[PDB]
Amino acid sequence: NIQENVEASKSRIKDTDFAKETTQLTKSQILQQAGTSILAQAKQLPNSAISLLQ
Amino acid sequence: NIQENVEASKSRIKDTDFAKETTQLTKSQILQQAGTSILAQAKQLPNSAISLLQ
Repeated sequence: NIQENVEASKSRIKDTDFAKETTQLTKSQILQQAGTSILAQAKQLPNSAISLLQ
Repeated sequence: NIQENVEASKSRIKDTDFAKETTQLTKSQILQQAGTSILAQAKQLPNSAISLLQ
């Protein structure tokens, strides 16, 4: 019984809430994709204009 | 006569009344089957849920 309780507490502390972790994974994936898209846009938008006006 | 009485007492203390013991045996068999079923249900789905969450 004590081993059962100890393992339950250890899971409470150290184990991973796969629901929360998968949600975080998807959020991080979308954040990285948005960052890459923004970087791709802002690589050309604020530089190629200088060449264009000439 | 004394031996008859002592044998009756010894049977009371030691021998088993097959009704109670067979009832207990059937109850324990049912408990074992129920525990096996609950373990089988509690073995696959609780851990397989996270794989579908992936």
